[PDB]
Amino acid sequence: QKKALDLAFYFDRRLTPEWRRYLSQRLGLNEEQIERWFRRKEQQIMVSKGEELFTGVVPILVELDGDVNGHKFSVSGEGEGDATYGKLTLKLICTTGKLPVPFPTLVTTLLQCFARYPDHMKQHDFFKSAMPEGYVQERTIFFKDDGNYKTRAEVKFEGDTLVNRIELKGIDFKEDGNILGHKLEYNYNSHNVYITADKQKNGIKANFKIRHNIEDGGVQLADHYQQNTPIGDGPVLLPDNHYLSYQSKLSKDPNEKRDHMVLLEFVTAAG
Amino acid sequence: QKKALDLAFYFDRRLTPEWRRYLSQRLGLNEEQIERWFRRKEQQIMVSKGEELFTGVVPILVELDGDVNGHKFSVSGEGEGDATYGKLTLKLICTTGKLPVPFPTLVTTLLQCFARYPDHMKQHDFFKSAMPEGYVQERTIFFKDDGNYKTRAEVKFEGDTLVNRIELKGIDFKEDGNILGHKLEYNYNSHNVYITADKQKNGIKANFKIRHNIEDGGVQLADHYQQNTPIGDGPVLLPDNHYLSYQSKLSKDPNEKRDHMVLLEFVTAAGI
Repeated sequence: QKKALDLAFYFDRRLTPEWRRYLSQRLGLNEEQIERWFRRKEQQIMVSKGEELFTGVVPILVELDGDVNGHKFSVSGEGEGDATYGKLTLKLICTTGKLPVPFPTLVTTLLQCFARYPDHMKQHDFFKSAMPEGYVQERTIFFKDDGNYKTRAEVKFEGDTLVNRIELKGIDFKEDGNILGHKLEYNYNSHNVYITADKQKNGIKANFKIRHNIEDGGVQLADHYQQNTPIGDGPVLLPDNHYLSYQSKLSKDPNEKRDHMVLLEFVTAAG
Repeated sequence: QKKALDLAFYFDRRLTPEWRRYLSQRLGLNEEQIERWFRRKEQQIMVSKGEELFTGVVPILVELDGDVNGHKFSVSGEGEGDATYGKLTLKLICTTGKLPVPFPTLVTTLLQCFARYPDHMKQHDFFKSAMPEGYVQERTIFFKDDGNYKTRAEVKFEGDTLVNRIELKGIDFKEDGNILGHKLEYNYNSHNVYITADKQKNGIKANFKIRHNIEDGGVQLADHYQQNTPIGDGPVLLPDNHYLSYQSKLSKDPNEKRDHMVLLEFVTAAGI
């Protein structure tokens, strides 16, 4: 009755059919009850681990390799994430010269592991649970009446640092359109992103529309379709339906002559 | 000093490169040290885990399904291991009438997890570390101037019962030879079996000779070649070189009508 369950867990958390049956017949407890106890303890540990890895300020490195209608560019970033306050701070610099797209179209692409999940729903935070091996984030971004972005991001710890390498491809863009023609305002609205579980891929998915302000009136729609998949083998947290509430501020560094964006975001989960 | 490792280990026992590199930088320790610390932990745990799983008296079920030279036969048995005393006791009945080989030629085939490892050697006990998922035990047995056995067995827990399930194939056997002709004494010689790690297969191997007494004089050699491989994905204990000392007593159950063998083995690990 209990007690030995702790010991069993300490010995071996790989609840295989054989380990389950063994513990069943050996404790009188039935298999489902053992399954439930194990999954429960696993969750609590998954929660405590994520809290540990994301306590305090976490240094961030970002590398984005881009190609939009053959126009190639690189963007590198650094800054920090403070999940306690749902705070993400980044300075992103285009290193190849002039960014051929407007920076706000890259805002969604440029680390949801930094969201502030309230205590009562920390067991729904997939993004942290994937650490340190990380997760792959893929998105397709459809700009209405214009082309599309496809992105592939790999978010993981490399040592003490949270790293994000991204590859981006954009095709079918209008050279005189809102994107390649630089007709979008340098600002950002608040949005809610709805997260659901992607169980057949052991992760999560989301879709959401960003509204970009066209200069002197009008909106450029950007329709986002997103999928996240764990990279490693460990257990992860699969969330019930919830959402992330975003605020973003875009600014500049007065001393940085290179084409760049300063990004501040606050992210809080549906609690 | 650093109880961080313990907490890290509590959190996540899968020391991937990412987990390793992370823990290294956050704690300021080198990757090797962490690898080492985690390894020493897992070993202590496997040792404790084995002890718990074999602590008092464990029931055993054996089921053998065999065909030597067309002659198909079934042996089934039960008993109990008491690894604390290195002891094993089985009553093995041939469920299909009469056995077409001598029971002594099946002794090695018909549970090395019930060996007694002395405390200073328990980290070398592969057989227990593989439980409860178990291991596959394969052997070829060459009977000099005669046929050969080929065996594959699975030794795994099913509930709290240790189970040995075996397939046996014997070919090229002389019809009036020592085996099919039934010319072997009903007894068994004591000796040592030398274990080595088989790192490639994540398990162990051993070869050894059994000398079976031919009736009225002489000896029938049975050269054993053996390999064991985990069934599960869990970690296992890979031993340094050592041996198991065997003593076997074959007997009969007076009130038992069926063609059978009562086997009792004492098994103790040694070397260092």
